[PDB]
Amino acid sequence: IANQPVVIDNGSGVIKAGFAGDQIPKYCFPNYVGRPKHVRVMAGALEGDIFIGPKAEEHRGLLSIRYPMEHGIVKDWNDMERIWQYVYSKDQLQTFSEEHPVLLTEAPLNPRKNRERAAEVFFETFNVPALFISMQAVLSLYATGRTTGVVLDSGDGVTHAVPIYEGFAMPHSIMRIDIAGRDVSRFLRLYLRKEGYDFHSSSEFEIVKAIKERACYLSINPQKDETLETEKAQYYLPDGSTIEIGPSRFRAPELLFRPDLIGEESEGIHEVLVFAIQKSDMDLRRTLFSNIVLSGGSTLFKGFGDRLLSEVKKLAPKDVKIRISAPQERLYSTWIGGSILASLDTFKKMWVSKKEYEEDGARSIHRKTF
Amino acid sequence: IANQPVVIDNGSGVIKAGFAGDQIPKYCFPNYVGRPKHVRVMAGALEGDIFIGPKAEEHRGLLSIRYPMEHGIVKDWNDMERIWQYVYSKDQLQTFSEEHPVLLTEAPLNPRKNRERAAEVFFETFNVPALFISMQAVLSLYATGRTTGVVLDSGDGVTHAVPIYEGFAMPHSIMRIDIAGRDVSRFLRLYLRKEGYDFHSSSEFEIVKAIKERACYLSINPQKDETLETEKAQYYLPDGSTIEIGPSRFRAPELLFRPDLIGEESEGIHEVLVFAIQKSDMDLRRTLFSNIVLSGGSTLFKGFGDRLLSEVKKLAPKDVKIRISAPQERLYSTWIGGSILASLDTFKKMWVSKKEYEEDGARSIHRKTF
Amino acid sequence: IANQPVVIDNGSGVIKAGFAGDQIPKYCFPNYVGRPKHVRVMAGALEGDIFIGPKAEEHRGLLSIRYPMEHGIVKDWNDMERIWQYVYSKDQLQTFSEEHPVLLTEAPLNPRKNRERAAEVFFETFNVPALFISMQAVLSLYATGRTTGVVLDSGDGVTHAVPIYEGFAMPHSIMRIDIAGRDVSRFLRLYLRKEGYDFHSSSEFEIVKAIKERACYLSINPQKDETLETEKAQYYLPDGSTIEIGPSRFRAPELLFRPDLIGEESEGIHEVLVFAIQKSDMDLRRTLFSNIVLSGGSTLFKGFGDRLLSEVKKLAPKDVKIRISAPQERLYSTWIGGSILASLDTFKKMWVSKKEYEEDGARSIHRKTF
Amino acid sequence: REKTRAVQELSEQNQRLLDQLSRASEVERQLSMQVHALKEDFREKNSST
Amino acid sequence: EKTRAVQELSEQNQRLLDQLSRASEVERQLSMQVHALKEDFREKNSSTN
Amino acid sequence: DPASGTALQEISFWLNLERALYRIQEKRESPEVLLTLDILKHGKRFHATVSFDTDTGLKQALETVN
Amino acid sequence: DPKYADLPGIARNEPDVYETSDLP
Ligand SMILES: Nc1ncnc2c1ncn2[C@@H]1O[C@H](COP(=O)(O)OP(=O)(O)O)[C@@H](O)[C@H]1O
Ligand SMILES: Nc1ncnc2c1ncn2[C@@H]1O[C@H](COP(=O)(O)OP(=O)(O)O)[C@@H](O)[C@H]1O
Ligand SMILES: Nc1ncnc2c1ncn2[C@@H]1O[C@H](COP(=O)(O)OP(=O)(O)O)[C@@H](O)[C@H]1O
Repeated sequence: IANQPVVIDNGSGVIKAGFAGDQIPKYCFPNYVGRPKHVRVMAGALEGDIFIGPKAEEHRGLLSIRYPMEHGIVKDWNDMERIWQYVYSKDQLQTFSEEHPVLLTEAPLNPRKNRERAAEVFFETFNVPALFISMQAVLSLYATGRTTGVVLDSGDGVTHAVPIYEGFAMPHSIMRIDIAGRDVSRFLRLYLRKEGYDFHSSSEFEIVKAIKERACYLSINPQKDETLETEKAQYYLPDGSTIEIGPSRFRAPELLFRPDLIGEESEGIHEVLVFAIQKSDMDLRRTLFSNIVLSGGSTLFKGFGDRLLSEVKKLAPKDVKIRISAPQERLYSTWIGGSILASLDTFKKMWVSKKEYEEDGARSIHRKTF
Repeated sequence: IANQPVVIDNGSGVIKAGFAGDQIPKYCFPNYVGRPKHVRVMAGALEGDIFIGPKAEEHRGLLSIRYPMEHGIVKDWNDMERIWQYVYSKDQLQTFSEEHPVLLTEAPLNPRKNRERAAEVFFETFNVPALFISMQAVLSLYATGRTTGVVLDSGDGVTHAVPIYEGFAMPHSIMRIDIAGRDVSRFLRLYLRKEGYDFHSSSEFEIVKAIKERACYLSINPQKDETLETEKAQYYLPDGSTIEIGPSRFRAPELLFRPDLIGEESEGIHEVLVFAIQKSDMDLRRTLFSNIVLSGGSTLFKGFGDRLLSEVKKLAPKDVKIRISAPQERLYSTWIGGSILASLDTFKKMWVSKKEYEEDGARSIHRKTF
Repeated sequence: IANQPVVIDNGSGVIKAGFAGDQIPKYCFPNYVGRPKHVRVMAGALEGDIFIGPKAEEHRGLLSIRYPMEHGIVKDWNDMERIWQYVYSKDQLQTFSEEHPVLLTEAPLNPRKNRERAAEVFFETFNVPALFISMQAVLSLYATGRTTGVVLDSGDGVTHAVPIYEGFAMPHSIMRIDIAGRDVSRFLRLYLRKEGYDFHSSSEFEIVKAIKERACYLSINPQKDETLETEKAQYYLPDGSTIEIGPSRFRAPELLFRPDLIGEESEGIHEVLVFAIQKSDMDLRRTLFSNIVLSGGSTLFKGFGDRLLSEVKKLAPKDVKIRISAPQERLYSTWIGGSILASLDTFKKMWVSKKEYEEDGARSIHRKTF
Repeated sequence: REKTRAVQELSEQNQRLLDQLSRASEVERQLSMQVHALKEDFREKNSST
Repeated sequence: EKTRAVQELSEQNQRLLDQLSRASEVERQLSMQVHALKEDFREKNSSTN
Repeated sequence: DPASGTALQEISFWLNLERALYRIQEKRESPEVLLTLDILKHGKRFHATVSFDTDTGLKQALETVN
Repeated sequence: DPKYADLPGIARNEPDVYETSDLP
């Protein structure tokens, strides 16, 4: 039957969820499963083995965090099943899995097997009435109130650029590169090892994520700023320690614009955006340059878009008006857009029937993938 | 049932139509059917699967263009039907296909099947009360005042020469080659490929047309600019790129004067006209050399009049006065002539009624072909 | 005085070489430039900073491979200077460029700047006494010993057809699309990314090429075989792992007959051959449909010509004998024919001497294009 | 006129037989899909056992 | 023209009757084959029961 | 379904759909009704605007009716 | 606005439109 549908954004690091017709995701919690790595002696301790949810951040000094989704592709399927059940848990949604149409998102160009296996989970473990899997870009266009644009996002693990012109998506112009937030944080962790801090545990890694979200900032000209010393921010650990970052506060998010630093022949995020535009036709290049829509949490770096303008302006043709729109709700654009598309009747004319899935299987979702 | 007949200039490059009596054609949209290439994902996108005219000129990059008519001969009847339906649609005329007589032009020497099927469409799909098929030569004489002359038109697909003297057409002197604007654009495309700029998509083919109309001229001599290897004038593309051309903005339009460049033995446009005059009667040469009318969009190149004069002057006998009347309405001359002819009352006797076609068929059209 | 000329056969992916009068191209190496990615630390490492030849293949994991000739057009002249010097180096020919004539090969319909810059390279850097740029179809006809034929070759980056009847080439019936082996390799990389295998490294593209050249076949009925979920054959690696290719080993070579998979509207290889024959004369079609000669590397797939026969039968007129003659020397046919062409006597007068280039310049090579 | 009469009869009755045989084919196509699901059920029966 | 209409009407209707009989009878074959598979699945399931 | 009733009821409701959707379009075309959607678009509450532009079957309704 | 406060991470005090200048 069709009750109020549920939108779930499988952000490779932060999963965002809520019902359709809403206006904000009230269920935002990081994506992992934390199991304890210590010994239990005192009866009356914490509860349960796995610790998905806010309890993880509340007791991170005990857990051994494991990420289920690496680069948008799920590795530990059992963890994603536990996380999805936690989304339907009594602390997050309280509904039953056999009650709502599910609007699952997905990073573009993910392997076929990922969609297939997600279908198996949602129609065998959960017995959902309906399911639809879509691109993350289209949703951001819904949440940004537009129809034409190039959604250049940066989730926690996959950055990509999808150029959509007047609601028509151009698949051959999609550029995907697997270097996002986790790689920025991982590279920053390596820099702190060279600064003498040796963060190597799992909880230490999420402390690095907190640093990346708070102390880093992007460059404008990394040589102008490389020849001069900087602020050297003093971040305080929860323990009470004191860490200094130095020039790595701007060298850490340089990995996005240049994967040569991490030792990887790939393209910058600017090259992804510019190529994604240029892989398309010629009559549309000017309009796509005039409508660049960001989303994704790894575009929230301070001083990011200004460097993006200097970069694309350095690459795009002469005097073309490059116009980047970056809203405040970039972190939830895919969720808000999922709510917008799921709050329609075309959505009823757009999902995949449970019966039809049982009759067909993988071929059903690969036909209705767009 | 009749009120203001609908004149239609069924030209293979651009279709010009309006009512009778109108001094200017109100709707001149290009003759192609635009279908999308990229899948629609986002709801609320563009509607329909067929884009014609103004819509298929703004969203050109999203489309794939299929010309229905090529060399004055219809290939896909479906497409021509859709274009004619577009003509009677709300955005173009808001009329019904049963309340107005229809004057639809045609190039000379077309096969009988075009006349047959054209009337079948206008008498079966459209229940047109009156249909009259004409020549695309007489109409230019009407819209230019003259009654004696050599109509040398060069549409986008077929050029020909019709010598008309005092209202009498001499059909055996009609010369017709199928080399016009399309071939010039296509050959310009091959010159850009030799200059390193490829174009293969159908949507980018109109950019080649745009180059032709905005940058191609005709040198008065074929060798005074050939070995000179002139400057490379730049020309901007719709995105903001840059194309320098040089030896192609004059080498591409010489295809009309010598089609040996395309690898086809035929006669040049000058030989078309001169042979059409020389095939006529001995007494009628001076009046035809002093009454040359130009029509068609390909007769708008820079230096076209000077080249045409010098070529005819080389081929005509000595001291014969050669006048080439070149009006400013070379694109709409045939249409204006149609608006004149349909505004007369002799046209009532010249058309074919519906019952005439029902009782006779194709025979009635071949009877009133002239 | 003159010596034995050098046949520097180009290629978009493989550059062949060898002296004239030979029968086997004794010095074949891929047309790519490899420079180190990592940092040299030890004393006694590899030296050179640019590695071309078998040494580059020996250290693929250490070099950032990049091709300088894309779709037959030279994109990096400095890298081509290095490659041509490597041809004359002490590892492949051990001779001097000042003592030998050069027979360079180019694809048809190439930009004039390639010929002009090739002239400046072989006449200003290399002080070659005589250069003669030839086509690639004629050479394969020389290699097979025939006089007539439709040479349908498919290099790494350019597939083209040049119908030649009785030693006479038709420069207007030459089709040429930039969709070949390298692009099929890139498309196969895309399908392996859709199957769950990353190959983003440029040095890993060679592994993708090995997959294409070793476990790919052309299915006769495309979608009929697409519906049948095949055995998913396992292929090794230059690592020791195992990849299950699956369905992406038959639809990956379907790009050659369906350029719609890459999103680019163009013709298929079968349409190139059929249109190259139909664009020729009327009395020259049975002999051209008979003598169909293949060449190029990409025409080595399993069942290539069998599907070619099926498609040609779908496009050629009824009851016409077709002989797709594919010799076993399809890879080196152009070089064998270059040896035969340079080993003749008229070749002495076919080239452009150094004095001729000093007198005229680019004009001399433009005059002797065929 | 009689030619058109008898042939409209022939064509329409033959397309009526097309309707019958098409119904039978569609019914067994659904039956094929149904035993695909049933085979999957029995596969789960064998698996559980 | 009327006799050619006789041709095409008979040809199209009867050919599609033949093609429908081909698909339908092939699925009847598939139904008997699949029923044998039904018997095998019930045998394996009942044996494990 | 026009399998039941009379043809008059059918003609009348098709005409009623014409004049009904016609007046509905007059309602929507008013600048205040559009102004409300403009305010919502300014407040970025895209749920209402997008649902009003795509979920209202008015487009296909006016098409098929005309 | 409260709706863009109640959430954990939001670009507070940042220009929303990035665009090149005029003088084409
Ligand atoms: N204020 C911030 N500054 C820099 N990076 C941030 C900030 N907030 C979030 N991020 C990055 O965004 C990531 C959140 O990933 P996210 O974009 O939510 O994935 P998804 O969008 O697919 O859910 C975090 O891991 C963090 O690295
Ligand atoms: N200003 C111009 N200069 C040169 N060529 C033009 C110009 N404008 C249009 N053309 C060419 O002439 C064609 C105009 O079509 P037209 O001559 O009307 O063909 P038709 O007579 O069949 O309608 C265009 O397709 C274009 O090829
Ligand atoms: N045995 C093979 N099977 C299939 N494809 C091959 C084989 N050998 C080479 N190729 C393809 O052919 C290309 C080389 O073709 P080649 O004739 O050298 O092109 P060119 O002469 O233009 O460089 C390689 O890139 C490869 O993709």
